[PDB]
Amino acid sequence: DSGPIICAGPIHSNKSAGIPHLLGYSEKICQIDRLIHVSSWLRNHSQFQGYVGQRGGRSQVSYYPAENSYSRWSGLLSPCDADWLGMLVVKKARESDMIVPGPSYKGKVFFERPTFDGYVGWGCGSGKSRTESGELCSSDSGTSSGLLPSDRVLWIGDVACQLMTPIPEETFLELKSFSQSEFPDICKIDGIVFNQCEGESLPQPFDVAWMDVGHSHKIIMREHKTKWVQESSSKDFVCYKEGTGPCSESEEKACKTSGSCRGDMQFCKVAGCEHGEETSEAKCRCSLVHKPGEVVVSYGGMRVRPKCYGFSRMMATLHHH
Amino acid sequence: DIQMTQSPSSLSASIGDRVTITCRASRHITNHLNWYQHKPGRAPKLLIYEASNLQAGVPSRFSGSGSGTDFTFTISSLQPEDFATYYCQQYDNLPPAFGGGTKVDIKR
Amino acid sequence: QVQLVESGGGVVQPGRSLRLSCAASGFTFSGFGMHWVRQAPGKGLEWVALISYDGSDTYYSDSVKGRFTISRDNSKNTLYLQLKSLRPDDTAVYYCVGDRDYFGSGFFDHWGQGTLVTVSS
Ligand SMILES: *[C@@H]1O[C@H](CO)[C@@H](O[C@@H]2O[C@H](CO)[C@@H](O[C@@H]3O[C@H](CO)[C@@H](O)[C@H](O)[C@@H]3O)[C@H](O)[C@H]2NC(C)=O)[C@H](O)[C@H]1NC(C)=O
Ligand SMILES: *[C@@H]1O[C@H](CO)[C@@H](O[C@@H]2O[C@H](CO)[C@@H](O)[C@H](O)[C@H]2NC(C)=O)[C@H](O)[C@H]1NC(C)=O
Repeated sequence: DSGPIICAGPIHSNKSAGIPHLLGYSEKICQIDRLIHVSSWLRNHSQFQGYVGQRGGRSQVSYYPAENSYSRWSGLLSPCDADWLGMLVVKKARESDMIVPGPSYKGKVFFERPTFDGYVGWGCGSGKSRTESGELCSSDSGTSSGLLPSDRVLWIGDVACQLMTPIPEETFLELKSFSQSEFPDICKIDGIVFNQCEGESLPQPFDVAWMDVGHSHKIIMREHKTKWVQESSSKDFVCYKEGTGPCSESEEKACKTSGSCRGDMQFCKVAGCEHGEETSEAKCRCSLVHKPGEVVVSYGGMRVRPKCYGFSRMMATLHHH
Repeated sequence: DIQMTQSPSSLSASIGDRVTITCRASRHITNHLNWYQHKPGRAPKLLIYEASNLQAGVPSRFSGSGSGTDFTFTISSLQPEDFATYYCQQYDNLPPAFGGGTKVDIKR
Repeated sequence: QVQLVESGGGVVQPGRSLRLSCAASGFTFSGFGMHWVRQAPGKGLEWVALISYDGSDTYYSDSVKGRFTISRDNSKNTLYLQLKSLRPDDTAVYYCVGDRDYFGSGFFDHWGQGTLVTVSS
């Protein structure tokens, strides 16, 4: 089932322990592997004591739809994973943010949903968890230890985030109009005006493919195609010590910019390696992360490298004929 | 699966001395190790978790260190109550394992 | 505040079945994994079994696997260990143990006083 990128699932020994601010793209990935980022989100926003993801890690998180394709690739980054790396922000839920029906919000402490204008998260505090509907957090004595399993987390939709190639606004307007033409029925998506209607049905579930292009709102699609290109970058690689764990920034920088470390074939054909010296010792090894590559989508005659792309459930209001 | 080995089996030391028990794990368990004090009649008591952390309310003379396979449990200044048997326990693999132990006697 | 009151020990003969119970007070029992640790006469400690907060995850040592069954009623705040096919090796003092996380990961924080089980004919 998926598997960790670098670091196995955590076994946390104290719920009051702190969440350190590590600086390397490997230490960050390791914290992602162990759901340290989602636990931090809980501590800040929902005033929550402890860690979520004990012994499970990111790989044991629950998805909706549960048959989640991207999950099978450990390298593909969920909206929370991009949050921990700075690529985007998952906002704290407000009253207006509509909780979509269909997922199994029961016992969940955290769940995350891509919205039409961004990414939103709902949390529960200490000793509480979500009721069947997801509208309320209520006392849950099975959440009392503060060292909670990974299935308490719910990531909605088959989403995968990456480094975009920025697009000019003229391209965004082209792509925004084409989506409007393709979904003329829709009035609002997640409260954001999409078409001009003057008569709107009540909010309704909406399953749609979308893409984050780095502008105000996502662009939803019906007819699109995808292609998983392999484009080498530094973030294609994580560097690790086989027993110490993730390496430090200065070490990993020395690996990726100085050809001083070791690693698998693709890394050596990017940065540089060496062998025939290691007697017993220990030196950082760098390996390729497990993903098909960077995703490129074709839509409206144009071809874009998005920040995030996936098929999730948003809330849309339709026309009243 | 994982078979912990402690050394020495026994150790005699007088009050005020430094007592250094060592524990060894057949495989790498990172820092997933605990140390326990057991005295005759009374139940075991948990001193160190994560191989270096002090349990709440335990004197600062007790310590712990190590990571990987070789670990260490040290009493900086022995006290008369500190005479008991001590155990190390791994929790990296789901079957938890106690080492053999180490009895602490008093030099006379 | 956090106590564990064991009960059920006694004199049973080889091939008989005893039942042990561990009443937990002072903490939210349903949110913590529990253990059972035993110590035979003249020997060291030996972990026996563990149960998760839900009861959904159980784990046992090799020496007892298939004979001893660990269970918990989280509406009465008592932990159980069901002994079967008992043997002289099982002659020991049986301690129940409270852990720190949802599962019984192996942090033997708060113990009970213990109960003696003796197997001979
Ligand atoms: C929840 O709040 C914690 C803080 O209590 C957040 O962690 C903090 O994140 C900021 C932003 O990345 C860190 O600031 C950074 O400082 C370094 C130098 O130390 C600087 O180079 C960076 O540019 C940035 O300014 C801060 O250090 C860090 N603190 C800790 C203790 O982790 C955390 O990100 C919040 N949760 C989520 C999900 O974002
Ligand atoms: C869990 O972690 C907390 C924080 O590290 C521990 O509490 C601190 O422990 C030290 C040493 O006992 C004290 O000096 C501090 O005053 C404590 N801080 C607070 C805010 O309580 C706590 O003891 C740990 N718990 C366990 C089970 O070991």
